[PDB]
Amino acid sequence: KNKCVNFNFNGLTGTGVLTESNKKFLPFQQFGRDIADTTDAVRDPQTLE
Amino acid sequence: VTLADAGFIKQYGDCLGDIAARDLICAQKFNGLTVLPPLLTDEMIAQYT
Ligand SMILES: *[C@@H]1O[C@H](CO)[C@@H](O)[C@H](O)[C@H]1NC(C)=O
Repeated sequence: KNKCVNFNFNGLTGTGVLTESNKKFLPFQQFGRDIADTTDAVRDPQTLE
Repeated sequence: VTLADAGFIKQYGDCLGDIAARDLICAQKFNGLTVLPPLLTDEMIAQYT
């Protein structure tokens, strides 16, 4: 976290910084999408944060 | 007159995390669209006026 990386979650490849969100995802949700139809949040599958 | 931006210092302290979901300006910047600042300030115009 807080470092620049080539992430992949579940096949959602990309490049970015990752950080501990405060976004109150309801328990069924896994992604947030930005206005631009581009993912901006993900719930880690091994450790649900 | 109420403005979406004027080039007024975006430093990712605001634009990364919470506000990236709502501020039009953060989304533009994160997608490679930059508002540039005017050469004269709203003080410098007030001096000429
Ligand atoms: C991953 O494996 C460890 C044990 O090897 C376990 O603690 C953990 O629950 C596993 N991941 C998930 C999402 O259950």
